[PDB]
Amino acid sequence: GNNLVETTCKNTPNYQLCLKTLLSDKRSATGDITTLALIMVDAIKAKANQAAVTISKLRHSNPPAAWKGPLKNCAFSYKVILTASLPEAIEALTKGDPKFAEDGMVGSSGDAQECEEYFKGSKSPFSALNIAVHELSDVGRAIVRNLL
Repeated sequence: GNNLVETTCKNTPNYQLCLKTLLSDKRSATGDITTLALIMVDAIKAKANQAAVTISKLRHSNPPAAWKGPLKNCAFSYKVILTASLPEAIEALTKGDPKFAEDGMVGSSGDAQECEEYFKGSKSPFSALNIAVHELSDVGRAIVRNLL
């Protein structure tokens, strides 16, 4: 009945991405802004999990020499995102000290971009996933700022 999802999303760097992402989770029907923020973190986590297994699969197949280094570095980037950054954000949102969730979002946004950049010609074999993690993370940072 209310338009909190719409207006919260207009207050982010990517309205349509924010809108489609939040609406995909049933908690957005009645959730307050902290809940919308947790939905967004789960969306980043889903994309980050897909990126980590994608990287493992590429390394499992004996990647070409040009990708060995970037893939190992990206594997670390996603280990940090999934083990430290997103868990820190969930904990901060759940405990009511959201300013710490903003920090994890800045981190995952930067790390996803840095991973894409590790490849020559700057484009990686999973650019869509890195871009999604980056974009969803920036939407998440903006949603969190509302709670501050």
